[PDB]
Amino acid sequence: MDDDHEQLVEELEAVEAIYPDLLSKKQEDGSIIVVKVPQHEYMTLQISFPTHYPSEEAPNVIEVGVCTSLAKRDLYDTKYLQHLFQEVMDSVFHRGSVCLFDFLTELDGVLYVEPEEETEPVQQSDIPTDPFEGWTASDPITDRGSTFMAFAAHVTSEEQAFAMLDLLKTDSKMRKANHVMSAWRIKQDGSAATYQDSDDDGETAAGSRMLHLITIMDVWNVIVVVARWFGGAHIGPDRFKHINSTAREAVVRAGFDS
Repeated sequence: MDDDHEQLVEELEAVEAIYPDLLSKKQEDGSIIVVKVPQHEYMTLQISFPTHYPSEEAPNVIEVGVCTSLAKRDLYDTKYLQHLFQEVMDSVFHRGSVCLFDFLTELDGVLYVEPEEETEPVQQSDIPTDPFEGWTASDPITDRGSTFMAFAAHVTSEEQAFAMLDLLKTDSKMRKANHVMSAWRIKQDGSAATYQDSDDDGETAAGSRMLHLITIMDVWNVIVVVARWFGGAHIGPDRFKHINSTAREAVVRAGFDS
């Protein structure tokens, strides 16, 4: 009777994070959902969320459905699976867990079907999503097959910019791209001690262009590095647009739009 929705809506976004396509919500936010066996089966679980949701008690297993042939249709029925489903909820009925995480455990054993006993996730990605020291980078964008990306960093006098950019350019992870371009700029807020130098390592046409680019963009005292990578066809629909919004915040934040 306090933040029951927040935790509820959070488990939704959490199960989403773990398994998107696998879960299907009948209702907009929580209330009623249909999850399908994590093995990507065909037996879908119809579950509702009563006024006494996880916090109060637990969700409500309303029904189960399954796409089956005449091979194992005699072994289990929908109402039958519903019975064991319920006895499993009994587990996720008095735990600090909401349901989804703990109940899959029992289902994992009772439903059987065990392929292997190991885990292999996907952690291979060129596109940077992790933070950097001194550096604030978060703008990877997508193009046909290619990937675009930029790293911004607020800086002080020339030593700072020189070192952090030196290092970054000679860094083997940034070294992995097709062509990288960089631009640094230092302008005294209200003084004359300014240090500026050009670049052209990757593509030379981008060197002076990027320089005047940061000039016309109304921005100083901050550095930016752009890199081009090759990936899949479009890498992912959620890659460019969604990160664009996030990236937009970073670039602006690091002092690109003050």
